[PDB]
Amino acid sequence: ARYGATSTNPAKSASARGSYLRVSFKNTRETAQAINGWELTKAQKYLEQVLDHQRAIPFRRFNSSIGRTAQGKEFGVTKARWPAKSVKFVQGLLQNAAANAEAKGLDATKLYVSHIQVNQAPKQRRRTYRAHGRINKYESSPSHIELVVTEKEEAVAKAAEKKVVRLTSRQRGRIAAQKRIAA
Amino acid sequence: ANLRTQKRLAASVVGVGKRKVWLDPNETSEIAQANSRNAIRKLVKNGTIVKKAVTVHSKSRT
Amino acid sequence: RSKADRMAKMERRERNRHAKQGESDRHNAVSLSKHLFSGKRGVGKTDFR
Amino acid sequence: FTNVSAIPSDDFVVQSGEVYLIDLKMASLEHCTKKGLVTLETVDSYTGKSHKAGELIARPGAYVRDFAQTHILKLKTSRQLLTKIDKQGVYPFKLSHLSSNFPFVHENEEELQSLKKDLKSFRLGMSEISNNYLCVESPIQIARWVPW
Amino acid sequence: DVVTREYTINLHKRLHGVSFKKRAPRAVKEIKKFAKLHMGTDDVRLAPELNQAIWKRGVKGVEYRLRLRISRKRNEEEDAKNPLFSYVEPVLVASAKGLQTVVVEED
Amino acid sequence: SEKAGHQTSAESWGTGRAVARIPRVGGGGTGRSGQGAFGNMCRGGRMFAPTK
RNA sequence: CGUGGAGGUCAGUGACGAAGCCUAGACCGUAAGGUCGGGUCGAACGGCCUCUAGUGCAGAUCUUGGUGGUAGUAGCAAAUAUUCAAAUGAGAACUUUGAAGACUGAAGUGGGGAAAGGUUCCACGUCAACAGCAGUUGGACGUGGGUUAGUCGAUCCUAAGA
Repeated sequence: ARYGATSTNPAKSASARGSYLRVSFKNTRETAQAINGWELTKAQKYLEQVLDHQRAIPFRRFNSSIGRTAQGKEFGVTKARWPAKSVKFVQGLLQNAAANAEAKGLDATKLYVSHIQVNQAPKQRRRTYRAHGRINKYESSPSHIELVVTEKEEAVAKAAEKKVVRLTSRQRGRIAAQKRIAA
Repeated sequence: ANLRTQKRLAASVVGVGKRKVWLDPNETSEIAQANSRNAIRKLVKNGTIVKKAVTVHSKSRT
Repeated sequence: RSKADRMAKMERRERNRHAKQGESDRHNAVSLSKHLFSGKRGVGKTDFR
Repeated sequence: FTNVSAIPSDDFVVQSGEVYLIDLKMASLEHCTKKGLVTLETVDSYTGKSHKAGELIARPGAYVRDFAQTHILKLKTSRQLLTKIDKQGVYPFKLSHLSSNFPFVHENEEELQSLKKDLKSFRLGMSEISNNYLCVESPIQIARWVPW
Repeated sequence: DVVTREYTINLHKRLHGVSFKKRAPRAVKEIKKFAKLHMGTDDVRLAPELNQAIWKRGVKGVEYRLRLRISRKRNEEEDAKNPLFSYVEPVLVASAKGLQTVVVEED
Repeated sequence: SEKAGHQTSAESWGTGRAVARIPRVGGGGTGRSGQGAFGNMCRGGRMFAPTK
């Protein structure tokens, strides 16, 4: 439990959480950044396309020393990849998200990802060997993924927070004079 | 599933190396179930495993 | 029986985090190397190639 | 998950063209202070459970083979008796039910002793069958009463 | 639409200037891609006889002009991809030249 | 206790490129091999001016 | 001014939440600091007069523990090497079989052994941990089976030696 930022009522939204999955944390982070702010089915077809290896996941944070692609122009960046393992893991995550959304029976036609969260996990520390018998670390970067999906509703057009006007005596007199003269 | 054990046992009971054992992909349930020397003997009598005798090493030009 | 299986599955978690080969592997690690953190590499008989 | 109808107590319309079996067993009630429950308790054959004034120990003799599992064993006698019981129908049977001299054309004791000398090997092979998974023991129940 | 149209293939078109070590794997990849482009499917399967024919001359000596045929088959049930399916099959000819693509009627 | 902070056989390894001069217990595979002792700046070491 | 403890004192504070912790929230002191409000918290804790000390860290190539950037970079390049089909399987460049190609070329990558290794041999179910990659596989995991000497070696004898 203890989900992250849920800027909405759970009664009109769904949540999914995956923990302790052996995935590249940085690739998971960039994929999550790409995914967020979209719609469920649109993201589904996008990740299917990524698995089909025609579109690419862009690079936002850890985007150094990466070869150029011929298709980064879609999002305006020149760094992109196809992280298959994280791709299929987020495939499963979004799939179970949609499944539990159907189970709770809210309108799936207007479901879009509201919040995403990718965070680090306790490192897996192997033991490798180097020159002259040195012992160093072999650290994996396991991740934790959290998704909060919401159905887009209609915004309320009401404008609250009406200001209260305070005017000096001279200003009130000027306003009264303008009222009596504007005829 | 796994057939290396059956192949090794058949090779040993026949008396030839484990590379000289033939199997039928069409009929595999019986050979999978078989795990005894009597079973291997009866199936090779049935003819499901061939001997695939030694390759030709001619000496005519010599 | 299911409770015991669950207990074993949970208990193996710490060794999995430690990346030990199993419940039996306990190969420790030395903090520093005598042959890698001492000596003066002057002319003549070198410390090592 | 059991592939049974689980007492479909609603539909029992009797229709022709078939056969039926009616088997009723009733348990007497001795002097009991109040009503309780009557059930069946299995019987082992190891004598290592406990000691009671009315504890029964016996080895069941009825056995059946589940044809679903196919496997081979490691004894000539076991193979022979497995094939013989395969020839025999799929129903509970006793070891003595297998005998080349079973019909007993004439009553005497040489036939009996030959039957026993065959039954020794048959019992050994049956023990091998039980040691592997190629048979099921026939449970023996005792009606015992426990207050609610 | 189950069809059978025996095509012709030359290896020299797509195996020129490639590493001697991977001549046969390159031939296999080019053959499957050629079938893909000339059919328009997603699933392509090769024939053991064709594998024997391509490897038979040698690992680094595959013959140039090989005759093959492509068969469309409807995929079995519970196939989430499509009914489309291509299967290749070799056939030997007396002379490599003098032949062109010919559709063979089902019989 | 007087014997406290004394059941060690640490020796200094001398001036080093990236190792301090605090004596450290020798050997290998002990876990503490290469850790300082006998001093108030080391784990489990003796206390400055023991309360006699 | 601050901290661990002791003696008294405030018929001291405390499950209507004490200590601890976070806080671009509010006050006081020139300051070390103190008080309060707010959030989590679940069991003890302060002011006043003295006494007592293992009592106040930014460092010492300080010790222990934890984690960063360099970075998804270097790299995963000796031994000439793999291909297709089928089956299992949620999932197959690597598991099994079949169909091909290969190499070791008998001072072998074979067949035995000696030191050493000590259950790794093998069977069955199973793959979170490992086989830097995946593993449906294993020299991995869990449960069991298996070595039969009047003739093989020790035990018998002796050398340089003790």
